[PDB]
Amino acid sequence: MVILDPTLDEGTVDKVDIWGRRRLAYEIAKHAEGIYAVIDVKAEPATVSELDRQLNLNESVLRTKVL
Amino acid sequence: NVPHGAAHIKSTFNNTIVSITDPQGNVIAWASSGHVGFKGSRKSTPFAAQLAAENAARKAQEHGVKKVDVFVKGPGSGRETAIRSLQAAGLEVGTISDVTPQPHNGCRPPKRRRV
Amino acid sequence: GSVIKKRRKRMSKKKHRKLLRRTRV
Amino acid sequence: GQTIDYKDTALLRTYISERGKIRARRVTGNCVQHQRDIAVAVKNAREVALLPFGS
Amino acid sequence: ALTAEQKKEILGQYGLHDTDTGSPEAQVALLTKRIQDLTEHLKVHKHDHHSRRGLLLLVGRRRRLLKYVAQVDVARYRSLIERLGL
RNA sequence: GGGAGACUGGAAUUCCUGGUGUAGCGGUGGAAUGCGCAGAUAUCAGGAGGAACACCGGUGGCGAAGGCGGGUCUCUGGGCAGUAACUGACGCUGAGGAGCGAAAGCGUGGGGAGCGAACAGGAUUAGAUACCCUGGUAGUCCACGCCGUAAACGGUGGGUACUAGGUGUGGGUUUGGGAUCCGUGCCGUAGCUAACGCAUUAAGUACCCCGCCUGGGGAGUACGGCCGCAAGG
Ligand SMILES: [Mg+2]
Ligand SMILES: [Mg+2]
Ligand SMILES: [Mg+2]
Ligand SMILES: [Mg+2]
Ligand SMILES: [Mg+2]
Ligand SMILES: [Mg+2]
Ligand SMILES: [Mg+2]
Ligand SMILES: [Mg+2]
Ligand SMILES: [Mg+2]
Ligand SMILES: [Mg+2]
Ligand SMILES: [Mg+2]
Ligand SMILES: [Mg+2]
Repeated sequence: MVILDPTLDEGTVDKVDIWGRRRLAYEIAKHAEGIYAVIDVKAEPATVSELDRQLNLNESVLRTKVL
Repeated sequence: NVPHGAAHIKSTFNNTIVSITDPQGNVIAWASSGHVGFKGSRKSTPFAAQLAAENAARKAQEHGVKKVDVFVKGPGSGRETAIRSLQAAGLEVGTISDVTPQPHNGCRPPKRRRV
Repeated sequence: GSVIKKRRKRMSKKKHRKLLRRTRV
Repeated sequence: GQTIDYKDTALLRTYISERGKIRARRVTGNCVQHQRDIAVAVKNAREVALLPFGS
Repeated sequence: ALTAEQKKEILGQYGLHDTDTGSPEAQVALLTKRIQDLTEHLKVHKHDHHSRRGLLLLVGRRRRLLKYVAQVDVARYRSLIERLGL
């Protein structure tokens, strides 16, 4: 199940790509700017449901998406 | 004194309010068309805002604001008359821009008036 | 097409449905 | 392609206006396939906060 | 409807000869597992009305094949029902 | 944009707390009731909460119809084309019957910004139980039931074969162009129609099956019976 997670804050993982630095178009929970970390997973659907529950809560990464 | 500032021209169908301000949003003085004299319909005029925005352009001069950014809110007559009488009184225009709040289908409006 | 037919058929419904508010007991 | 995703902003800056709203198929002359894949990818990139909703 | 590997299991089991597929003894076996999947789906979701329309068309399609098999030969009709259960 | 479930986003409206301010705001054909001088509207901050999802976007798509647009992942139904392997007329319609069926309304319990029937005050007027105006409860929303109606309309039942072409647009497949099967629009010959118009998606030429009609009113009413908690159908 090929799926991609980009993540922003300042079970086989196929790649990791920190782009590192762009400006945000609008300001997100105050702040400005941030990291751009595309995680590029190859994991199954059920686990990745509760990956986001781990990954959302820490606050290390400001926002999540999935593909 | 506010040496550089910002103006907010709300022009409704029934009124115009011109309020000159600093960039932080703390108003110095203001003028409406009803403040000049008028009652009822004559607040809504093309002329209304021309005479009011001179009364808004001064009082800015009392504190001493010599350049002012412009912000047009609302649909209504006297878009030009607010802009031009700010130039004609004093304080030459920095920048002009539309700030009419478009909703991304927000609340539902009132029912259709049929006259 | 023309709405004389339905305006004729309308006034039967109005004057019926007034009774079923009145009778209603 | 010209592959179309929400990653490449240099694509999406073409098909967006300066006031930040999506260009018509009448203006550009895309397929209906591609106007779907652009407008979804803009709406994705709008969540990612690469692009604004209007300047 | 089903996954590609899953479909061959019930197909090869119930099929009269090999590579038969569309024979009505083989064909009802596909519908029965498909209905068994969707009856679990509608236990969860409940107010999925549009998917339930599909379910009735599977059952309506299945009962016409049960009508056909009964008319042709009665031994295969009963052997169909014995194994699956209807 | 076919369905359902969860997570989630920004614009905008209203209200609460502070920052700046002074006396007007709002509304109209013109006004007043109203809100404000105990600091309103305007303007900048952040904050709680609900509902809808601007452009993309339309003679476009999908669905049996009702209908369905924020974004992502689950779990899902149907449709179309293609070579051909397989079963071997299993098809078509469908009285009663059963299931889906906008909006309104109804029962129990939550929620509540903006709208808002009834109701109140202002204006209009000969009168105003109205149009216009300020405020505004049911409601609109959410979850489980309930009725079962709409200009529920293409006012055109479902299936199948044949009968010029001209052009647009959506999904394919095949050999920048020609074919080919499905969709969906606009002109138009023969043909049909009382006429308007339809016209390869028929209202044309035919065959199977169901529904319904037999002057306008009384009336989709009475009475009996069935369904419904009720309104009622
Ligand atoms: Mg083959
Ligand atoms: Mg019947
Ligand atoms: Mg409703
Ligand atoms: Mg209710
Ligand atoms: Mg009202
Ligand atoms: Mg009817
Ligand atoms: Mg309709
Ligand atoms: Mg008729
Ligand atoms: Mg026919
Ligand atoms: Mg024609
Ligand atoms: Mg009756
Ligand atoms: Mg009776």
